[PDB]
Amino acid sequence: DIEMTQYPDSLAVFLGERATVNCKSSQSVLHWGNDKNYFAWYQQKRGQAPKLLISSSSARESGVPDRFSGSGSGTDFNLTISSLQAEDVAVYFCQQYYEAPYTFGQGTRLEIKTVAAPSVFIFPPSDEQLKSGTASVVCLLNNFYPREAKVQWKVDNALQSGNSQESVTEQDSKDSTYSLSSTLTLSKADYEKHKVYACEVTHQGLSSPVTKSFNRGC
Amino acid sequence: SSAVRLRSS
Amino acid sequence: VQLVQPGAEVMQPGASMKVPCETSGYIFNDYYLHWVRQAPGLGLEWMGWIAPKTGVTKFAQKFQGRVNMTADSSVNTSYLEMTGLTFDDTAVYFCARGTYLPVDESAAFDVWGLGTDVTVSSASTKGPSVFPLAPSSKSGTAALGCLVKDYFPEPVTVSWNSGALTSGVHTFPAVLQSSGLFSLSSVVTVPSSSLGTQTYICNVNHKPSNTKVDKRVEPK
Ligand SMILES: *[C@@H]1O[C@H](CO)[C@@H](O)[C@H](O)[C@H]1NC(C)=O
Ligand SMILES: *[C@@H]1O[C@H](CO)[C@@H](O)[C@H](O)[C@H]1NC(C)=O
Ligand SMILES: *[C@@H]1O[C@H](CO)[C@@H](O)[C@H](O)[C@H]1NC(C)=O
Repeated sequence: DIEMTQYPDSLAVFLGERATVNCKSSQSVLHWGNDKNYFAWYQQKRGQAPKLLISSSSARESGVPDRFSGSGSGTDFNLTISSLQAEDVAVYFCQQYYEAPYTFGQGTRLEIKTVAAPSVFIFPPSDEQLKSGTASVVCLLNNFYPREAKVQWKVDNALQSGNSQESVTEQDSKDSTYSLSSTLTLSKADYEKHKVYACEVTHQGLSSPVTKSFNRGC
Repeated sequence: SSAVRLRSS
Repeated sequence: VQLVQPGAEVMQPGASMKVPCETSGYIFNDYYLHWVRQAPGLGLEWMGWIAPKTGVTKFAQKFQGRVNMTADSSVNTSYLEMTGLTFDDTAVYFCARGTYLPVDESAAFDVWGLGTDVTVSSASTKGPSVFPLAPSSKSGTAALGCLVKDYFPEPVTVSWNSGALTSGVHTFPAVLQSSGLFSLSSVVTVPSSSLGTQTYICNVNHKPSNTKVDKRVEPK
């Protein structure tokens, strides 16, 4: 199989600036017969199908704006955006269609902006939910950049592990931040054996980690 | 030998 | 010129699936179709192609002996069949158009289906419980929201105040719990000053169970 690898995994660029994605193939996709590279680039936005941008290494599809261009031959290709626009935030994929199996790599492109600290909130389980035997504790990290954050749960100052799950918004269209929701799930019986419920946050925007917490009983 | 890469080859 | 696919299919572990791709706006027989799948938050994986005119196929080695690709030109549709489904087959299945057969030069995939979201699960259809995330007795701006728990399948939609409140709204992607049911949160940031004043309702819609819930979120 022809293995495709993209560099980097994740690219942050300021609006109006140049962005370049690299792809390497483990074998040449240049055909001696016509001197053509059987190499494509695709754009995929969150929740949509891939869109073909570039085929034959460098031929733009109809309607792809000319800020997009492709370069390389054989095993080494770049996709370049001369000037990043907001509509260009997406995941970009390479593909070889030189021989089956017709393999892809993977590359995430976001707007770069200044570092922003998360606003942190903690939510105890509702009375409604406790009546049904489960306790969800939610921690919210609102409007931070960059995307990397660490949430740590603690219950009477004991570090929790394996009993939480989190998810992260797409980049906000108005301020280019991310938000994050973490849920800690316990049995009501387990919830009711502890006092202190704490959400601890570590982020590049914070000078030290931020903790939010409540005592069971409100 | 083909001038082009052929899907069914 | 397009490829039409159904939005979603839910199958059981160990069962078979059949995902269609109906062609529009061109001659069904004249192009190769490809299947490419994408597990939640991951890459694109090429599965195989079919030349619908002749039914000749080629599959990636890892799918050999559990997939088939077939074509019925009478409905302009081509089908992906796969057996022995597992959790690892949960993914979106896209069909895409490649090579023009009369010339047969290998080509990139210019036209894609929207994809069929296939969930492998033995869970039953279930509407969500909606719990309040009450604004805390501190704060500037306050956070509040809705916890939408224990539904199956995806998706649910959330709106605040019947669509009048959109500024400072964050509806998170859902997470699959070990129960096999989904959970998500929707939060908004609001002026602290408005907490005793302004009503906040999250409007939840889970189409699969025909569940609508309006939940008022007040200070506790
Ligand atoms: C692609 O981009 C890098 C800069 O990231 C450059 O130095 C490299 O030589 C370029 N290669 C091709 C294949 O166009
Ligand atoms: C199949 O496709 C062609 C042209 O796109 C058309 O003439 C034919 O009716 C289509 N539909 C059916 C139901 O065969
Ligand atoms: C795939 O379907 C075609 C048409 O029904 C059939 O002739 C073929 O043998 C099928 N199964 C496999 C694995 O090829």
